[PDB]
Amino acid sequence: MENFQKVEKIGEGTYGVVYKARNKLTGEVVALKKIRTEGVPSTAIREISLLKELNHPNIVKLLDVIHTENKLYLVFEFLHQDLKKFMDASALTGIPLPLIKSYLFQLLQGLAFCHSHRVLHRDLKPQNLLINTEGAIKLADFGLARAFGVPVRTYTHEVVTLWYRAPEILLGCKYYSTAVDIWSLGCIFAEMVTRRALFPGDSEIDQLFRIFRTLGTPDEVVWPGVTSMPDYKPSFPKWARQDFSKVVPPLDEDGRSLLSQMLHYDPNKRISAKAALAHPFFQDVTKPVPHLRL
Ligand SMILES: NC(=O)c1cc([N+](=O)[O-])c(Cl)cc1NCc1cccnc1
Repeated sequence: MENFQKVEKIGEGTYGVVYKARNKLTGEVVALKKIRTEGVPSTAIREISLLKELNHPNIVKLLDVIHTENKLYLVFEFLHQDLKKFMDASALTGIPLPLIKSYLFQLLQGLAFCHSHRVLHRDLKPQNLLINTEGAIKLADFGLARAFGVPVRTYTHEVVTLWYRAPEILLGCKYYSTAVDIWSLGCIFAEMVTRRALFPGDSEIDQLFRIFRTLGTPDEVVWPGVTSMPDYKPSFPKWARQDFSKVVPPLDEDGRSLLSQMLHYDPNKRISAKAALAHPFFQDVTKPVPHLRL
């Protein structure tokens, strides 16, 4: 509208273009996401509206949802940087462990909150984690995926990142559980630690096989029901699980232990956000100040 004064284009979000904008009235600086269509699902409107009440310090606040002219505008509290940029910027030195730990702990608090409220993220990735100068990190775009089917190609037909997708999703499971978010977060945790994506698949099958090559091809022993999953094929090659100390060196045993529980194949054995918060890895957690250059 005209209530907002566009400051600049932030990018081509998962659904549409994103602008940093200023409310000409409140002077508030926000992120404005314009979403793509034959009137936009009124069901999505109701659902999205619900997300406005989902308030937590580690969840990017959804200030407003405006449906007009077949266009859907989402107004979010604004944060200056995402974790992908931060990780790229810290690539040479690595994010100090205390900060990695603080971020993981805050992200789990955010997930525990969303999950206790029956809200799933479904598409967690570094890009969707925003940080500020105070050392806070927040989950962005939480319950959107459920209010808009499944991803494939953004407006500019950009390639959908499969790197953080849980295996049950890749094996065609129809009902996501809170476990898919823990999986993505485990992938992100590993990436902050090693400074390299854990499973950088460039196709759905390559994603699945990269997971299999590292964690071992799942079977009925470690994942009851896996062989009956929609896209499971008996012809999948059978790779032996790799030693976990080789996956995220030089992370300590507390860290490797937590990660392994976040990466259990069986969604039901995978650790919950709540339980993960109690893991010994967080015994000495603190809240460091990141070195952000805005
Ligand atoms: N809530 C937000 O602040 C925000 C929202 C969206 N988005 O609605 O999709 C996106 Cl892309 C980025 C954001 N900020 C990070 C940022 C800020 C300035 C420049 N580059 C990145």
